[PDB]
Amino acid sequence: TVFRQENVDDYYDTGEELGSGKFAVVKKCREKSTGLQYAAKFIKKRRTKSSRRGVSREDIEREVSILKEIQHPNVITLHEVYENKTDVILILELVAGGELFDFLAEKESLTEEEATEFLKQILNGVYYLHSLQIAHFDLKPENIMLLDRNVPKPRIKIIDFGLAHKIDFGNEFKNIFGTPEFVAPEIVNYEPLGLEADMWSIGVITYILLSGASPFLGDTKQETLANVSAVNYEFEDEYFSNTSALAKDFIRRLLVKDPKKRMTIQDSLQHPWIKPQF
Repeated sequence: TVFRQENVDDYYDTGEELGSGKFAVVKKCREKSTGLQYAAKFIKKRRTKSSRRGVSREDIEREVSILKEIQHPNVITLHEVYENKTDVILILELVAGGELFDFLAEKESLTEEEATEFLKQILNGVYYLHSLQIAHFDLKPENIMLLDRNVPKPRIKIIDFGLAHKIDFGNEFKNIFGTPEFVAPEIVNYEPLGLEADMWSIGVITYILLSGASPFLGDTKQETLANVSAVNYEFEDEYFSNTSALAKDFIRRLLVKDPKKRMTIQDSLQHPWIKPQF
């Protein structure tokens, strides 16, 4: 698929830097014709077929097609796509309240109500994605953004579809590996992956929301991954003593090694706590 090859600077003005990783940088921007503001994600292209630097065209096209399919209040919205020799530039919905990661760092520990208020929005967004057989594969606090961080109950959107895949055969067996603290045992063990991997990541995020602590984190990436594969976590009394037993039940049913026995997204919405790298 070919994207718009006009110079993005003829149509947008860029400003503050919003985010960035290994091969992408995100800048706030404003569309000249409308005055509307967006987030421009500049993704570095591969320079040669066999290179390891940059993102492959196949990977870029897959993220773009996924983004084009989705429209839901709890997921980011793609506006348009440009490209040049060096980058593909995705013009995305601007989510200006920052990462849930930074919100959690800056603020005092969360109440169980504040935690579920964020969690319910994540579950609604993942329910939408899983309904379309889209596995995100990289759910974590850095990939959840707030619309406005100063309201008591901030609204959120899931972002960064760079590892997302359509799962039309129940599972995918590709080069797919996210951030060690959040990946499921099947990712760690290089086994076929499905929607279940997202549900594990949800359990990890829930544990962090309630406690401020990461359940599998070790002193090195290998220790984290070893802990994930062995399901080596526990609910520390110091962190969980006033957390309800039903909250712990929820996490327990997600942090399950066998993907077949793990709660699905529909199970998670019916659960009594909720129901109304080298």
